[PDB]
Amino acid sequence: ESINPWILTGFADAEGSFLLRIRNNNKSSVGYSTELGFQITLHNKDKSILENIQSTWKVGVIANSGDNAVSLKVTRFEDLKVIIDHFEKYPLITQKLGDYKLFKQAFSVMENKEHLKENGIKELVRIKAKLNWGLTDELKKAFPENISKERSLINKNIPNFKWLAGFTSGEGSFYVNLIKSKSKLGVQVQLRFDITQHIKDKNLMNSLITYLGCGYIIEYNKSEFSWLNFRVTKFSDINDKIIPVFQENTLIGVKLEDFEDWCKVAKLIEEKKHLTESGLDEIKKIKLNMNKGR
DNA sequence: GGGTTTCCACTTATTCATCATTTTAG
DNA sequence: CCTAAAATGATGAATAAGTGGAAACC
Ligand SMILES: [Ca+2]
Ligand SMILES: [Ca+2]
Ligand SMILES: [Cl-]
Repeated sequence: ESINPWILTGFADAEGSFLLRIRNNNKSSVGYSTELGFQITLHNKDKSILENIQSTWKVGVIANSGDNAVSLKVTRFEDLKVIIDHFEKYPLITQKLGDYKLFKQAFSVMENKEHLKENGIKELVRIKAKLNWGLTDELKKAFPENISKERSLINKNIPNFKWLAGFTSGEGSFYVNLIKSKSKLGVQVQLRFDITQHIKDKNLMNSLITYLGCGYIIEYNKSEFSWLNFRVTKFSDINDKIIPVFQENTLIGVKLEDFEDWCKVAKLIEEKKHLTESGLDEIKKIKLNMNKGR
């Protein structure tokens, strides 16, 4: 089941990461060795996702990242041409696009073997200064005259539902909310669909309302950090707008199981079973084995 | 063969995913 | 009164991003 290209790009927009290493080295002529590529680090439970991407691209290496995480790292230079070809045809739409554009400029440098010359390294430092978290303190000290062009902010729209499926497979969450009460059955079942993302992509998060015709944005905070949360709680919207989208565009990873259990609860709610004692017991049993409970 | 590339074990701060009670809407 | 929907209030950790060391390679 080779992963769909757009589903792969949506997943890369969520958990992808481009890397450009500029390491001190005595065994190098210009006194610096480099390493370029793209990586994905997931929990061990979704190692199959990495194995599928590796098999779909016929590129990349897989290794453990601790006792609870796996990573797909592709740094073989000629193998980076598969990455560029994919993202040229199926482009990223988050701020990570700016990181991919720098990753390409770095590829063009190393393809010419300029990274072996001094000016090539000065150019790669130029590019790395705007990539991800920027230059290290050691590099800043080694390149005090470094001057990089301004990095313009990204703003792209959701291309199709395949991308949304891939992005939701990484950032999404399907939740069965058991609103306790001193009522008849004592519990009100409420399905919830959440997508979380940093505020730096507020435009993309805000567009979800019009793209899916439902939901609302909630601003969250934690320490000095903050992020947005696209949420859907109206059952009719969940049953008619959210569920049909991810059934026609299949999710990947373990979250597909949580989505399938999520849909079974929707079927019982649609049939008014959530208002009966036995039906409520089934909703609970389903919730026990979802998400962290699986 | 020696500079360079590639792999592999390993680390870390926070943006994620996931959590649930309380309140309001209809 | 009864049920649905939203608002409120919360945090552990799977992420994104990075690093050390050296075998593989051309
Ligand atoms: Ca992300
Ligand atoms: Ca994820
Ligand atoms: Cl549309």
